[PDB]
Formats: sequence, C-alpha cells, structure tokens
Amino acid sequence: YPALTPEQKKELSDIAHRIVAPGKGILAADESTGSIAKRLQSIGTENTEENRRFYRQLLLTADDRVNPCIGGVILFHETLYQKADDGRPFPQVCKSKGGVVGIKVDKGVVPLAGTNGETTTQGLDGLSERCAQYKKDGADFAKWRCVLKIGEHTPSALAIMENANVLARYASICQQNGIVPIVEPEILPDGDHDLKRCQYVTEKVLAAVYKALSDHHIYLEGTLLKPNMVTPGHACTQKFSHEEIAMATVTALRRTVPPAVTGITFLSGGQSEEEASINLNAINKCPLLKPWALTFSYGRALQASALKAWGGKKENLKAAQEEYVKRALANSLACQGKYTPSGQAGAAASESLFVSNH
Amino acid sequence: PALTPEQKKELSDIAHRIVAPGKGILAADESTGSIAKRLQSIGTENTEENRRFYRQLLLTADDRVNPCIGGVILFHETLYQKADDGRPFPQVCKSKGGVVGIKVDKGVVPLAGTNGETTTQGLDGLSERCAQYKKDGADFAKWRCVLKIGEHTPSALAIMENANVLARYASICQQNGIVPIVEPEILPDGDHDLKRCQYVTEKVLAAVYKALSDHHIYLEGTLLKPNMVTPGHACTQKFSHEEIAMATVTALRRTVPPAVTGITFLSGGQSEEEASINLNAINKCPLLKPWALTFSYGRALQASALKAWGGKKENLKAAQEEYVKRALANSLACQGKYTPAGAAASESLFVSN
Amino acid sequence: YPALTPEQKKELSDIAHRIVAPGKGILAADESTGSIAKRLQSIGTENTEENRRFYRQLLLTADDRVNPCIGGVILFHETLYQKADDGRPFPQVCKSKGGVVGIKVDKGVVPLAGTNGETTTQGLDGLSERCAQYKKDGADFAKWRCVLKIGEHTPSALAIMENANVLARYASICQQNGIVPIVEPEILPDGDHDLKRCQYVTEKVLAAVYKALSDHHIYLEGTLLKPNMVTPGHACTQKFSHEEIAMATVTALRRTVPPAVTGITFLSGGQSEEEASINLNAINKCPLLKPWALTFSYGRALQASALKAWGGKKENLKAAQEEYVKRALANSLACQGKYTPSGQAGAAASESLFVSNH
Amino acid sequence: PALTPEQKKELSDIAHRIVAPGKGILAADESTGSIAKRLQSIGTENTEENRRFYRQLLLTADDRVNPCIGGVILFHETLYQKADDGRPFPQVCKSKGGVVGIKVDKGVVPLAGTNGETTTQGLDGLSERCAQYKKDGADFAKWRCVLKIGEHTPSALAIMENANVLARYASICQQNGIVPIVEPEILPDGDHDLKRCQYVTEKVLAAVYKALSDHHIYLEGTLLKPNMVTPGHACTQKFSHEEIAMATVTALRRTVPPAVTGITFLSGGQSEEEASINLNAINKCPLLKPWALTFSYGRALQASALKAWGGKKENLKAAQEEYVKRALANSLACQGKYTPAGAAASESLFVSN
Repeated sequence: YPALTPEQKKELSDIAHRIVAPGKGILAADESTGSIAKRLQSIGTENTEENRRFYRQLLLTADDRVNPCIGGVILFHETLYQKADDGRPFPQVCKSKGGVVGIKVDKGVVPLAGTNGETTTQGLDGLSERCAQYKKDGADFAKWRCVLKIGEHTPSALAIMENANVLARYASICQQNGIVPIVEPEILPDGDHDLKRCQYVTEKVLAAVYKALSDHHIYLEGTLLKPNMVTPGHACTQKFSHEEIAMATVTALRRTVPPAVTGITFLSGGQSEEEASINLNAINKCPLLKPWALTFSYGRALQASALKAWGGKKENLKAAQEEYVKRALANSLACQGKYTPSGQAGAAASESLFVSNH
Repeated sequence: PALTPEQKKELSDIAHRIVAPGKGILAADESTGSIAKRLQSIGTENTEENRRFYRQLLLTADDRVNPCIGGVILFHETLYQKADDGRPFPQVCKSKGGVVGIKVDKGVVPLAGTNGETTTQGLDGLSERCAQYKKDGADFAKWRCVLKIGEHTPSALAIMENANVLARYASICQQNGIVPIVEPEILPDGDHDLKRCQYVTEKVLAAVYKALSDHHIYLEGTLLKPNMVTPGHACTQKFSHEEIAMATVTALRRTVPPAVTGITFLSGGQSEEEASINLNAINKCPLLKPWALTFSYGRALQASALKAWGGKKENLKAAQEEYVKRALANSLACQGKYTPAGAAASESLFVSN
Repeated sequence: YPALTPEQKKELSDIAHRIVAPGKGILAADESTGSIAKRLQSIGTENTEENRRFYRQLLLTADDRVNPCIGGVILFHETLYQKADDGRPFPQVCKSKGGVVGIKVDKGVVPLAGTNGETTTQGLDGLSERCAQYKKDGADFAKWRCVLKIGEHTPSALAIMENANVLARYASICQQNGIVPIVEPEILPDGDHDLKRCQYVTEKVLAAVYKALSDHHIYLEGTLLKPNMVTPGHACTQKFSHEEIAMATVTALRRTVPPAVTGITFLSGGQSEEEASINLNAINKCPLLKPWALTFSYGRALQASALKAWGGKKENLKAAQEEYVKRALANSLACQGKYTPSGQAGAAASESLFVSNH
Repeated sequence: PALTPEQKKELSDIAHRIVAPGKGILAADESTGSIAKRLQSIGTENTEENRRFYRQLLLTADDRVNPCIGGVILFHETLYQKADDGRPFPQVCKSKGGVVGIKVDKGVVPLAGTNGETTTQGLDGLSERCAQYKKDGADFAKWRCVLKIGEHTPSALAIMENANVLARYASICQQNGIVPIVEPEILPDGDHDLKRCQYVTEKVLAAVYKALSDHHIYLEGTLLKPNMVTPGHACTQKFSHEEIAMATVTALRRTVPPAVTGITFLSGGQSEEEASINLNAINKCPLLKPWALTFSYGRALQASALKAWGGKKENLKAAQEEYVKRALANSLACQGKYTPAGAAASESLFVSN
C-alpha cells in the first residue's frame, strides 16, 4: 500500500533538488506577527501590516545577484497573500527570481506535561487542506519547527519521541499534497554544555527522527532537514575552533542522516551573520565524505544588517537591500566552500543574534 | 510532577462520580453530520432546533433516570444550548446528578501508507478549549481513535500513532482539570472471529497503557472506553454471551492496570438489547475485575427513543419512556442484575466504514 | 499463531497458583557458589560443597510447620542435584513438604557499554534445553534476576529497554518448556533518593516490562513478578512510615501490573528480617484493591537468624532450623495481613541486611 | 563514552583494511554441521582432517588472491588448526594481507508466538570469548540473524528482537577491539517480487541502525552484511541486473548512515556468477554510494572449488584455481570493472529453510 505514486515522487524530489541546487540556499522570512514585532521594535518601527509588507518586500525584491543565491524562500501565511508595490503577488516575485516559495505550517510549541519545561509542536489539525490550498497558491515546500533543549534531564525520552513523531505526521501530510517538507528538529544552543554534548544529543535526536520518518513511510528524497549545527552552548566557558564545529557537525550528520536525503539546510540559531557563514563554509570544506547538499536556511543570520540599515525608513531601501545581498552572496560561497572573509566583518554581522528561549 | 495532590484528587473524584455503582454514561455527542443520518432515518429535518429538541428529550427525561446516568457526553453545539424553560443544558444535567462531558476530537484522518487506516485529529489549541469547557460546566472529555481488523490492519504505525494521540489528548485534559475518557475503538467490521478480536484488543490496550505511562497520565483520573470483544460483524461462526463476556473480561485483565477508575464500553453496532445483555454477562463473570465495568452508549440508549419520537412533538413522552427503560436496563446490567424485547430494541445498529 | 496450547496454559497457570496459594510464599535458596561463600565466611565456615549441601539441607528439612508457609523454593543448579542424608533428592524433599521446586536460570549480570555502570543479564544461550531438563528433574518454576540502579542518569532508557526485553525472552522460553517464569526486575535500594523517586522509577520500569512481555506474547496468568518494594534509598536521610511504604508500593503496582498476573512475591533486598515482614504485612493490610497475591520471595530475610544460629556447627541444627521456621511463620502471617510483632525482634532479625551492589 | 579515541581509531582502521578498494571477504565459517552438507555433495566424509584440508586449500591459494581478499571469516575449529607446514591458519591469512575474522553466534532459535520466526543466540560469555579470539589473531567477528518474508513475517517482534541482539553483539565486540560485521539476513525464500524485498529490506535496516544507535555503537568500526535486494526464489516475474542493482542501492541509500565503513553482501543462494554480476551492477549504479559495496561470500566463492576438489588430493591445484578466478572476478565486480561461465559457476546455490 504505497503512500506516493511514481509521478508524485518525481515531483517532490525535483522540488527538493531545485531548492538546494549548488550554491543556493534558503531565506527564511517566516516570522509570525508576534515574532517579527520584536525585530521591528529594536529599530523603532511600529509593527503594522504595512511595515511588515514593506520589509518583506525589501528582501524579496533585492537585485538579481541574489537569484543564484536563493533557491527557496519561506513565508508566513500573511506574507504569502500580500503583493508588491507593482501589484505582483510575493509568491510570483520569488518565482520570477528563480526561487521556490515555501510556507510555515506549524502553529507553535506547546508544553509537555510532566517534563522540565519541554515542548512539542501543534499544527496538524486541518493541515492536509491547508497544504492543498497553499499548493494552489504557489507554495512548493513547507516548514515545521520542533524545539528541544539541552539541560538537566533534557531532551527527555518523551520529548525526543513525541517531537519526532509529529515531525513525521507533518511530513506525511505535506507529501500527500504536493509539498516537500523541511523537517526541523532544532536543539537550542542555550546552556553551558560543551561541543561534544551537543554532538551526542544531536545524534540521538536525528536518529529518533529518521526512525520515525521511516515508521511513517516518508519519502526521504522529497524531504530536507534543517538542523542546528553542532556547537558548544551559548554560556560554555570553553572555546572551540570553527573546524572543531565542522568536525562535530559533519560527523553527527554522517552517523544519522541517510544519503537519500536531498539536502541539509542549517539553521543559524543565534550565530552572528559572519559566524554562520564561516562555520557553514568550514563544513563544506571538511574533507570527509558528505553525500547531501550542505547549505543554509537562515532567517536572522541573513537579515541582521539589512534590518539595522533599513531602520524603518523608506529612504534606506537600497542600503538595506544591499546588506542582505552581501549576505546572500557570502553564504552562497560558503555553501560551496569558497567563502574567505574580507576581514571587514560589519558590527551588525559580528553581533551575537542569540536570544534565550525561556 | 504533571499534577499536584489537589488536582489529582479532583480527577479521582470526578472519574469515580461518573462510574459510581449502577451508573453509566449517555453518549449523546453526535456531530452535526452524523446526527443527520439518525434524523434522516425518521423523516425529520436536520435543523438546529430539531437537534435541540431531541437533545432536550433525552436530558429532561424523568427522575427515574438519575441513578442510572452518572455522566452525559455532549457535542459542542449542545453545550451552549438551552431547555425550553431557559436552563442551559449542562445545568439540566447536573440538576439530575449527571456529570457533563464534552467531545473534543476533530474526527479521523487518513494515515498515508496504510490500508485505509486513520488517526484522530484535534489537539491544536485543545488546552484553551478545555480550559473554557471546564468553565462552562464540563468535567470530562472524549476523544475517539478508530482501528479496523483486516489482513494487514491494525498495523504497527496505526496502533502506535493512535495510542500517542490519545495520551497527548489525555495529558492536556488533565492539566485543565478534565477527566479524559480514552477511546481506542476496534470496529466490528469484517469476518474475523472472537479470538482475533481478543488478540487485537489485547494488543491495542497494551500499547495504550504503555503510551499513557510514557506521557505521565494519572490513571485514577481516567476512564477507558473500549469495544467489547466480539466476532466480526460478518462472521458465520456464532458465540454466546458467556463467550463474549469471558473474552472481553480476559482481555482487559491482561492489559488494564487496576488503577484505571472505570471501563465504559461502547456499543459498537449491537442492538440496544444485545448491548445490555452482554454488559450483564461481563459483570457476572466470576473472575476478578478491579475496575467498574459499565456503559458509555450512544445508539444503544437512543434507537428506540428516536423511532418512538418520529419528529412529532406529541411523541415526546412516549420516546422519553423508551430512553428511560434502556437507561434502567443498563443500570442493572452494570450490576449483574438484568434478567429480562421489542423490534426497535432488537435491531442491529451496525453501520460500515 | 499461538505460543501455547490450552493445556499448556492450564498447567503453567495451576503451577503459578499453587506457589502463592493463600498464606504461602517463596524461600530463595538460590545463591551461587561465589555468593553463598560470602555468607558462610561471615560465620567462619569453609565454603565446601559439603557445607553448602548441609546448610541447604537444614532449610529444606525444617519441621512440617513450614509446609503451609512455603509454596515454593528456588534452588541453584548444584543444589537441585544434591541429596539429603537419607538419600532423598532435595527436589523431592520440598515436594513431599508441599512446595514447588524452582531453579535459578540466569548467568549473572554483564555491563552495558556506554552507560554509567548499568547492567543487563545473560543466560539465554541453550536455555530451552536447560529448562526441559530442569523440568524432567522436578523444577516447575524458574527465576531470572535483572538489576537496575537509581542514580545520576540511571536507569537509562537503554537499560530499562534491554533488561525488559531479556526478561521477555527468558519467560517465553520457560513457558514453552513447562515452567512458570518469575520475572524479577530488581531496582536496587542503593543511594540517597527518597520514596517518591523509587515509586516513579519502579512505575517506569514495570511498565516497560509488561509492554515487553506483551510484545513477546507471554502468558501472564502463568507468570509471577518479584519486584522490589517501593522504599527510600539506603542512605536517604529522611524517614518514612511503614504505611507510606505500603502506599507507595501498592500504588506503583496498581498502576502497572495487569490483574491477570497470578501474584507478586517481593524480594526483601537489604531489609532486616523484621522490616521485611512488617512492610509485607502493611502492604497486605492496605485497604486499596489489590487483585493479585502479595507475598514474599525472600532469601536473606528468611535466613539471617538461621545462619547465625547455625554458626557452622552441626549441633546447632535444630536451633538454626527453628529461627528459620519462626521467620516462615512470620511472613506467612504477613502475607495475610495478620502479623503483629512480638516486640521481641532478635538482634539478627533487626540487623540491616544491605550490601552495596558496587 | 563507550570507547576512547584510541579504541575507535583501531576499529576504524580494521574496518577500512577489510573493505579496501578491490577487496572483499571470504566467508569460510561453515559450522561443522553445515560443511557436512557441502562435503556430502562431493562424496567426501565429514572428518576433522578433511575440513582442515579443504580450509587449507582456500587459505593457501596463490598470491593472485591477496589483493582480492581483505578478510577471512573462520569458524572456531579452523582458527586453531594448522597448515601442513606447521603455520596456524590465521598467520597464513595475515601473511597474504587478509584480516582474520571469527564467527561467534550460536545459531538460530525459534521465537514463540510467531510463524516460524527465529532469533540468534550466542551472547553468553561473548566478552571473554572475544577477548581470547582477539589474542589468538582475530580482529573482526560475525553474527547472523535471519528473517523471512511471508504473509505475516518478518513481524514487529522479529524485527525488533533481532535488531537488538545484533546491537548487543556489536557492543560487546567493540569493547574488546573487535570489528563487528552486523548480518540481518532477509532470506530469498518465497514468491514475493522485488518491491516486497525492497520494502522489507528498508524496514529492517531502519530498525537495525536505530538499535545500533540506542546501544551506542561506533558505526565507523562496523561493517553491514545485508542481502542484495532480489525477488523471491519462487517468483515468476523476472528482473534484470540493473533493476536488482537500483533497488538494492536505493534501499541502502535510504537507511544506512554514511558513517558505516563498508557493506559486504551475502550471496544468499545466487550462482557464483550471478552474485558477481549483480555486485558489479550495484557498483556501476551512477547514484551516490557513501560506503564501500563489496562481497562477504561463502558459497559464491566456494562452489566451483568444492566440485573441482572432489575429495581428491590431486585436485588441489585445479580446485585452488577455481577459487582464485571467482576471487578475482569479485575483486573487479566490487570496482565495476567485471565484464565477463561454466556449469558449476552457473548453478543455483539456493537451499531452503
């Protein structure tokens, strides 16, 4: 009793290969209303639908040097149904620039009773109809975020299992309706744990995930994974090289991610714009065999400069846009192993972008 | 700890209230699409008022029903509806000693990759919903998963995913002061015999209790709502009420911890009278049974009422006495004291899919 | 495809009901050579086969007031094939006194790699042939001991799973060959954990166990369980009532042990002879509904007085024997809720019998 | 940590030695009861010396074989036997660049309650055994589990128990410096087609790698020994070497982490020459294959040798050249360079049960 036909598997797989084609990566512009608000407050802008439309507009209409950098773009539900100044729907703006459109489908984390503050994610109710709809409207891929935490007795067995299940239900429903699912089991960087602990935990999580995906009969060639890199915790006193991070990371992946997975688009998760690209580059230079695309799905770490440059003010449109492009180019070269820093890393692009997920 | 001693005690208290001796539950929680087929069968139109009137028929029946019905399961719409005399429907229920329950699942959905098997959806925002339902009078809740015996079903994915959504559902409920009725339904569809049902029943309950343990569920503040253990609907071999009873009671002895407060069976398709008869054979089994074994019946309390009502206001009393006799027969069946039918009380209620 | 026939299930079940018939319990005389040696050294006796035969002989031939107290007796492989002074095989000595003979089949704990000193147990190789043999030779039940520890990150998921599996393989093999298995998942009392932690851990373990037994198609009515009571740890500073121990214990069992289990024969595990009987009594007096026999499978806690009285010396035969009988009578009344202490608890019967399982 | 950086490196080193480019393994580890049926087929008696002589035939073949054979799997008895010239058999092996392996399982045992399915036993005292075997020259080890495709098989219990004994086995091995070859055999018995094998193959490997993760196995210091993915022996539909290849290589892309150092296929019943041909189609698949794909063959390196030997000392050279050509053909097959049979090299080696 198969889930998918031969044609359904070719579609899903083509979609997944176009998004991580060599040199390309993912821009994640999928912050919810309550989330993007904390971004605009920090540059003194009212969080209006129109400033939301305007800022998204700024990223999706940057010049055509980004086109070979940006293979996909993840939008929030609001944005998917907004239009640029010239009247073209944002879906079509990204399509016309060579990027697959994607849509955030989860509905946020909820607490797991009887745990030390662990969560699962909700969002499956009516998901198959939402996906068919999003597909009509231009979305060819989906995103769902699960959050785990390294700490005192966490991630617990219950939270590794439950998170991995639900990422399996979500992916089954997307594939049925035409959409590549991005499976994001993010392990947070909060805490003082060292690098090898984040490797261990990540290896335990991604194995639970790819068992669950197998149990749910998910078509891996039409999926992508967006995990965290293996890093020491935010508060870890000890210091680790960028090549130590590339070794821990590639090794965690080689021990768990089956080669049929079409690619791995890392989240930046609190890394500065520059640390994200240096560590992504270091990973793509690791000489160990890596049979999947290793690129980016960066939200904060592609937009920090652009957002401080824009400041809220219409007349910085082109100066914001350019900081973003400069980043899309950095990370396209990083996702190929060709990124050598200019030595001039902007203050905004050196600022830690971490926020305790308390 | 998932819960405090005070929260745990409030759940043990409710669960015990529902399934007190000689009491069972009225499962009146038909969705608006499935109460449509019960009304279509009696020529009545599917209108908000005709559902309101039918539900008021069942809730306002006479006080003989009060010791029979510890809990009434209601659909959303009916929770916010009122009797003719102005009272909201939950206050009618409480006024007669019934605890009010709320069905909170959002139905089945296909599971890709299986032969026609499903999950159950409904978890999104369930915490806020329960919080509110508890403020509006509801103290227990209901969630149905649905498995079917076929050549390759219930599969491992099916059993494991439905036990996991049940447990999630139950965990949310209990954090909001709501007693969860856990409902893993094995449907009677197909030609399997009794042993097969028994094997599947055991296999599904073992998976259910394990999942509930993993999710830290307080079992004293749960009810279990399982199918009886019966042959398939299309089975040619036949079996006595004593065989059904033995096998149902065996299967639950081997899988259900004594801490679970009550077992409230679904009727599943059985005639009003076979459901009562079987429930009585179960309770008369000499084996030891550490939990209440009672009824949470929809069709097997409602089929004669609906026919006797006919959509006609003048039939209210007649149709209300039909409910009250099946409520009274099950009150005795769930104490082993029912020693009895009529055509409507002997008609198969089996529907497919 | 069933594992057992109707007759095979009646045999196994009858055997299991005869062993915990009201008022009866289990004497565990199944210490290995290396283990019983540490017992005899502590009364200054050479650990010879003949002193081993003699001491076992002392317990199995005590007067016939023990017969209604002792429903089964677990022997080690050596003992099963020894003979009393009058030439009668020990199996037959216990049979003639009304007790089922039982045999220890495990081969001791081994380390689980990558854990903090956790173990599983080994002993399955050739087990089905050993069981058929033991059955010919008089054994109607078997014992296998799994050990878990409460501590820093233990019992771990791996050790709960693996232990529970292997207890499932062992029980499948016993039933096939005619023998009731006693499933012993002992959680050690070592450590300073409080009572509610031992409840929690015990509830998690016994649920893993009875899932595994279900997965392996084990016939529960022809099984018994020998768990630890729920107690605070040995080093726990805090103090707990005997009724608090009976509440934690009965509650842990009601939440996990399906009613079809024929009985629960507690291990004494470091409790004094007297604490074991008071806590067993308190448990059988707990007014909560308990649908299984709640009796004893005591090794150390039936033999401490007898062994210090015997001292190694043939002429204390009858004085040793009597301390043991006095204990079998205590615990038969306890397993009925009828044990009220004499106030005169012997020093040997008040001595802690704990030994760090380091 | 299960292991130190130094222990891990010694395991990565051995695993890589075995499956170096153009090298595969000689699976010469027949138990004394199963080498009895290979000898009975050539009229030879089953005596300690006749097994010693046959094993010496295969081990002392000429140096052309040295670049083909990175590892030789031996049965206990043969590990302590000697060549005519006095050398112990492992030193013969090492002298020609072969790593010596030891089969350490104690066979299959029925799993109650299933349709004829088995586990594998052999864990008791395995740590001491390995410790000693490593002292006597062995650096890898072998353990075979056996699953069969049938209407209700491989069941969930079967898949889960055999993945768990494999992992235990592998954990013990690695604590003693021994590279474990993990062998989950899906037998070719039955009439299933290729898709079925593929589905089952994927399902079993996903369970294997999960179990290995749970038990903390260092995958760089393991080898995987899986069946190719082929139709059932009694399947009427037929399939090309390209289809077999695609499907085998797909199934392993979807389940085997790139960290596993090598995949050493079992022949499973295929003729000496079909096994070679298939291995070559696998390695020529243009898809990406992050691990070595090579051979650990018993019958598909030994069938022509045994026939040409006939039990007759004078046939030694003839029978040794038969081994050396299949060793040489597979050395090329596992590089995609085999472009070729004979009756004995084309005969089905399928046996039942």
